[PDB]
Amino acid sequence: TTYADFIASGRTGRRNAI
Amino acid sequence: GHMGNAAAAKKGSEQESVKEFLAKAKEEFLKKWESPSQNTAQLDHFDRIKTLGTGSFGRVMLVKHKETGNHYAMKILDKQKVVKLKQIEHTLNEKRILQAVNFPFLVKLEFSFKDNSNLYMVMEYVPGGEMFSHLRRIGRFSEPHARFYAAQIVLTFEYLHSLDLIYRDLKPENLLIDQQGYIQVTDFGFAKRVKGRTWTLCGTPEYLAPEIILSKGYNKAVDWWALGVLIYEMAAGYPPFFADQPIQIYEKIVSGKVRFPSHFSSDLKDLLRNLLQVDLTKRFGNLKNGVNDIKNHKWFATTDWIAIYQRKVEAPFIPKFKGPGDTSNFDDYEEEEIRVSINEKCGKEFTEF
Repeated sequence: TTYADFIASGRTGRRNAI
Repeated sequence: GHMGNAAAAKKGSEQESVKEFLAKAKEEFLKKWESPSQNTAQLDHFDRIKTLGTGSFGRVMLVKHKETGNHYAMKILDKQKVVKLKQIEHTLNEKRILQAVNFPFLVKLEFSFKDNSNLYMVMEYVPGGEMFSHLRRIGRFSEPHARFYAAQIVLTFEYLHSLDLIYRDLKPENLLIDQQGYIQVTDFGFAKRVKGRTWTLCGTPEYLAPEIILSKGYNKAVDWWALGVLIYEMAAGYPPFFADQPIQIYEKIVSGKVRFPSHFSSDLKDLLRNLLQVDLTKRFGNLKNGVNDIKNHKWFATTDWIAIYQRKVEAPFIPKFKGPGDTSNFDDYEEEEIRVSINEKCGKEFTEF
């Protein structure tokens, strides 16, 4: 699922600016 | 047509009242923009309590004003680090913006000062924590809950854009929940007063419009793209474009294929296709009707914009607060001493702070 893909390889924690 | 005489007259009058409001707001902003305030306190006026997180630059600490007992959130910027990272202009500009703007969903700067090693911005303490925390804790927000937050962002961007400010770092991490359940935008490290087009590659990858990633210039419509990303993430629990590293995230954004959870309403999907729109001739917020294309969209039909502004709508989530200086709605961070050198650092560079 899309959510499973997010947990697997998306950034799930706090995200810094570039 | 879609409106009878009464409703059309009412909407027309409401839109003219927004124009009147924004004209007064710009007058007040520009007075403070051209004549900023400075040097309104000092470090030993405050007890240092706990680190609340990190901003765009430097850390944010809960502090307590010794003489009054009032609590504040203090951003600490290390002047030498700021110079090394080529962020002098960003830090001066952030404080300049904060002391000049005034809106119910923008965090307020209460004091600012500097010493030999650091810059300090003392802001209101927003004790309910980050939207990021609450979103990750409950998974996703139901559409009315997301809509309540989104409406505050729409009004806030309407205000900021009237001042020629582009915000450029919308995300749940940057949105704090106050004791009444309303949102406060907190960090202006990448904001800029821009007459029209600008080019800087900046912001947070998942929230970047395609025209920020690509070499072409861009304008304030990047903030409306970012709103689309925020509404999607609030309602889905995850953002529309994701991957492990920035370069891969950028590829997804530019490829641009957006798919929606099956629980999204048709009204929500329509709004998001018009915000997450690669074609600037078609993106809501960037057309002849401006912000009204967003405010009048079906997904916002139940939104009483003036009542949101007046903070008269009951919020969907009220944070639990156990007395002054309670930090239970924040993560824990490593505590690092605040060092102040015997020698002044980078004085000339930060004269204006």
